[PDB]
Amino acid sequence: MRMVDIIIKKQNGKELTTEEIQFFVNGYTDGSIPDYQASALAMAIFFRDMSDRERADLTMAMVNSGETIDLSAIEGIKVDKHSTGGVGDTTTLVLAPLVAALDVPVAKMSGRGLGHTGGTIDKLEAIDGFHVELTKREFIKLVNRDKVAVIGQSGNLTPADKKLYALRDVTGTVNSIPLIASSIMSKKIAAGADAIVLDVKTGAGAFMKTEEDAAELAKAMVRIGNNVGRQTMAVISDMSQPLGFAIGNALEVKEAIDTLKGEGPEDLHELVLTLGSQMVVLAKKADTLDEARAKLEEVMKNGKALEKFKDFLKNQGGDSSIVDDPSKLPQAAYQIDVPAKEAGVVSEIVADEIGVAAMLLGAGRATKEDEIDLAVGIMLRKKVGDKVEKGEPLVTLYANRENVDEVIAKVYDNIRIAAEAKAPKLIHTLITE
Amino acid sequence: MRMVDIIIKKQNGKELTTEEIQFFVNGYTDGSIPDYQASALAMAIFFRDMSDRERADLTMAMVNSGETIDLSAIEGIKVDKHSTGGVGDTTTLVLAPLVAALDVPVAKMSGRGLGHTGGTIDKLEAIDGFHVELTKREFIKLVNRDKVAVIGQSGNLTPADKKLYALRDVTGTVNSIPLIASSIMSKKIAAGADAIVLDVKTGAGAFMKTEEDAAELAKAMVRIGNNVGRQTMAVISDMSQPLGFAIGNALEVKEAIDTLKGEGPEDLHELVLTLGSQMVVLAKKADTLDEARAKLEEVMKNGKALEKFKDFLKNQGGDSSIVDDPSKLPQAAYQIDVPAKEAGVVSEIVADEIGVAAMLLGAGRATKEDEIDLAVGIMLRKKVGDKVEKGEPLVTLYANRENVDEVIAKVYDNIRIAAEAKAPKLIHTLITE
Ligand code: NA
Repeated sequence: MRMVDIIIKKQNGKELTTEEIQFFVNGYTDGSIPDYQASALAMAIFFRDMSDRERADLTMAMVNSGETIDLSAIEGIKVDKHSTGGVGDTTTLVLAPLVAALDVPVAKMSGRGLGHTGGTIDKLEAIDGFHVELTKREFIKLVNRDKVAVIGQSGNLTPADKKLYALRDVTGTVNSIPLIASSIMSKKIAAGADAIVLDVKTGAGAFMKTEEDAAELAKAMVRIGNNVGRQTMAVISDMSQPLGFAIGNALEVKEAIDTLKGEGPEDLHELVLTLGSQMVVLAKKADTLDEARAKLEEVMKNGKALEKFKDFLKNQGGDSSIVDDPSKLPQAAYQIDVPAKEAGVVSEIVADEIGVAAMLLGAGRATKEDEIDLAVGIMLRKKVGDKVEKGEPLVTLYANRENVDEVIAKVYDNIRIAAEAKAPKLIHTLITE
Repeated sequence: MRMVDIIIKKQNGKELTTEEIQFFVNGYTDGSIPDYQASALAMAIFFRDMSDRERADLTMAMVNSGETIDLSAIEGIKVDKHSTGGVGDTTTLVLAPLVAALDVPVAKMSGRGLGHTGGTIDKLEAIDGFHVELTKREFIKLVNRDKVAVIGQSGNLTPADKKLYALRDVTGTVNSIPLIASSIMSKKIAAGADAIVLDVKTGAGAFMKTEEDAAELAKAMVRIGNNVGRQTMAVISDMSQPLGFAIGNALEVKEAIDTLKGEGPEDLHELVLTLGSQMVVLAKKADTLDEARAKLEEVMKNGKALEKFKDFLKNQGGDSSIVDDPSKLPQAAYQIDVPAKEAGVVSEIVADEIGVAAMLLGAGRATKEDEIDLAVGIMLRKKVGDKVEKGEPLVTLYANRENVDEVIAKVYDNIRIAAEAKAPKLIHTLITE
């Protein structure tokens, strides 16, 4: 009735009103408005775009479509990192302890979910005894005291976004700057964050396939965050190749422990710092990025970041001695190398497919009620740019299974070697203002 | 997925192939493809548009989506006319006998439908005893014998177009040159016509409301016709004001009778000849529009037009004495003049709203559950660009009801008077080749 007019407005490129947008969102949420109108409207948006102002109102409408987490009791400026997927991305594990060591409040809400590897709870619960068996008041007290904690995600956060994305996927309206940017910021504002850091991924193995688009989507999200009082910043990092060497769960925790001691991979280290700096700044604990970086690099060297991880673990029941002795983490039975069939420099490592290969070991959930094996995964022995002689291992598979032929195969199909090869820029672009 | 890829292809301005299009049409018709995909696709069509090849494939996809009538048993080239909706339009009542009298096979398929006045069949009810339904044999016999017959559109001709229209209407994708050009041509090609004449309206009333867009839609529909070998021509006629004086059913039959004697209103007469000329040329009963026109004007003055009308009425049970004696047509109870409040020239007769006013007397159907009163209607006393004194009748309301104050008010509010005015050119342009 009124939807059809809003669609036609949108066709002509007319900037919708706050109430018009809220009518669609709530009408679509409660089942008043059917999906053929929603999809029609989604495509209309795809072509004629939305203003910075329509974005901010759409974003906020989706927040209010379901529950809103109030973290007013938690003290300080709580900054929340969002990443746009990334194979082997260990930043979340490192960042929460690292940033809390500088008295920045980290109120993590995380899950398990489906993917190449497990969620942050899955990965953390490889630390013997660790749990999220705790209330909201327990959660609030721990963040106020030790500046870090993690609970499970709530059920009903932005059910508008859930249904919209699902429609967008099956109508090809996913790739839209206003819809993506709103969809993301909505989940993070509903989750109760004050400020937000974004890790928008780019490269051959990324959702925003080009840096042109990456920087635009990121810029769109900053301006949304600023237009609703949520100071936002953004990194454009590369994901043509997996981040670090560890692709797994126990493997990635081991790698997080290394980076917490200043002993991480070149790439994971750098990204952790860049992202960490943005957070530390967003909670008024430094003036500029370099000072934050210095402070963060100090707490790596201090072992204070590392002790903040142990505190955090023992606060939630995890055996903190496992941080000191990583070999206590669940071990894989078999340890199988994948040797180069060729000499040269490693030119290409198809991130997602290496991710898939690790999933095939048991490391992630292909379906709703699959079970993760925390021990299994892939440790990269070479990165894009390293030399390699025929027979030298590119990769070591970690399995509780003798037969890994399908996995070895997927590794070879997705690691190319050439005469020369230059590793892409990891950190492309930061967006502050 | 398939459909998603088809949608995305179109998003990027790629030409759909023939198989993709059939898959969609067959899929959406049978129920495989859901409504939200269909709506997202049409919205993609709307923006990126299609090519002549795609339009042709879409058209024919829609033709084959249901049953097809095969008039091959009727000898000669069976040309058919389609008008894009016009208030007071009686050209079909005139053309069918007028062109059949020149030995052009009119195998007309018409419907009742909703709107301002009733359809062609509704109008033909006014001659008592006339009926629409007789057999496909009785249809084929009568056209070979007398070159003229009218039956109902029945079953599912273009079931894809039935469903997709409703979708386009309720999703705001009705105004797309590809979609309507196909929608029109499909239903016509499906009805068994060899050649097609299109009366594409323009002006205040009618869906297309500019001479540029009207020609664009026509040139598209002609091209599709020539592409599929169904030789097609078009008339761009004006419809900012109603056609002739008579707006109704019994009233429009009377007006069509006058026109058949060459005693019609100027505009109706001119539109008839232009449309007729085209039909005669497409039927190979003249080499020249000039020649064709002349034959049609001879047959009007002869009586041969009017005798063919009588023949046609007798063939389908109609009391053909009503032609010779108009007062036999169902008369109206009341006959109210609407006096002008102002001296001047009549500048504006808002065609669609006058059609509504006539509807409010009982001459059309707002909803499917209404019944037409055939007696009622509106006789215009002035056309745009006529001098009118204060107190002179602009309009006469033929009613079967005493209180008609809303109808009077609507007439006043949709007929403006000014110092000077000229009506548009009736015949704007023609698409011959
Ligand atoms: Na890693």
